[PDB]
Amino acid sequence: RREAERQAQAQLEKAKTKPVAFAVRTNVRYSAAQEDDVPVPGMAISFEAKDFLHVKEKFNNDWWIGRLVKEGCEIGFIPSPVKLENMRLQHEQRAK
Amino acid sequence: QQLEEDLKGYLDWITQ
Amino acid sequence: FTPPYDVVPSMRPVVLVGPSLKGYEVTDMMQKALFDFLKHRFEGRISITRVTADISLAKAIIERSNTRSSLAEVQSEIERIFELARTLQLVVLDADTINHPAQLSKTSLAPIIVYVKISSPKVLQRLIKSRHLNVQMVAADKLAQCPPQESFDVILDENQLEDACEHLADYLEAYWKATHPPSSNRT
Ligand SMILES: [Cl-]
Repeated sequence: RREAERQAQAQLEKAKTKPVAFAVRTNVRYSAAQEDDVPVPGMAISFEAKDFLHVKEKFNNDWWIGRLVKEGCEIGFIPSPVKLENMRLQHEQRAK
Repeated sequence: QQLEEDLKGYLDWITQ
Repeated sequence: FTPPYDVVPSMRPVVLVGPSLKGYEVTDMMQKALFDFLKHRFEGRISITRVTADISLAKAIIERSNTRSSLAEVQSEIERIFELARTLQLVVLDADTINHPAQLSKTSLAPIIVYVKISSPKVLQRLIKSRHLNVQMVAADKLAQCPPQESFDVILDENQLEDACEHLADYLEAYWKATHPPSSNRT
């Protein structure tokens, strides 16, 4: 169904109060698009290279939960390393 | 004169 | 729980560089006044720690160091820094061997670099004489050549200690807010 979206939004809310597991500095940019199939629409975290993210936990193989270290930015879904790689591969194929 | 106010500032900083 | 993400401390450690070289009185006393101020302005929210090990060395023959600071000791100190930041207290390093931001550029520390800048080399010279001159002038000059936007997170070019302190505090209060949203709940 689309109570998958419900459970994903509920996992997001539960994460808000959890500790920061680790922080990362990004080496690539991610500009979210609807076709990236985010667990909750509109809740992907985009970033530029050299931004900082606070990470709370792993949702699934394609998505982590965390936030940009920036005032007013809130918790959302961050692409996993595997998800970043699969987007880059799908783009390279489509471009050939 | 700007350099002289600079020096007094930094002398006071070091003293603190 | 090619890599797109590097793991860095949860609070970027603050490192002071300038006006000149550490270990000499002008730089040591100017930075000390700043550490003294942070200690009291951020009381209960800050950890200020001495780092004597040469964290500039942080990143089939075994890699070793040619100075007294070993790669194992450096690694131990990197892990101590990550752990000090884990609960999101502000972290400030009094790091003895870091006089230039390029020395931490290749580590995983991702520091906030605070550049304590004396704008005029003539003012720096007179300061030092008011108390090894040439190594001090070259170090200050090297700092002045860095591209400021990419190399430094904060530049304190104010000639009054009070004004340099409030500028640094304003920066660190904003970083605090960025790292602690309400929805989450020399020395
Ligand atoms: Cl070996």
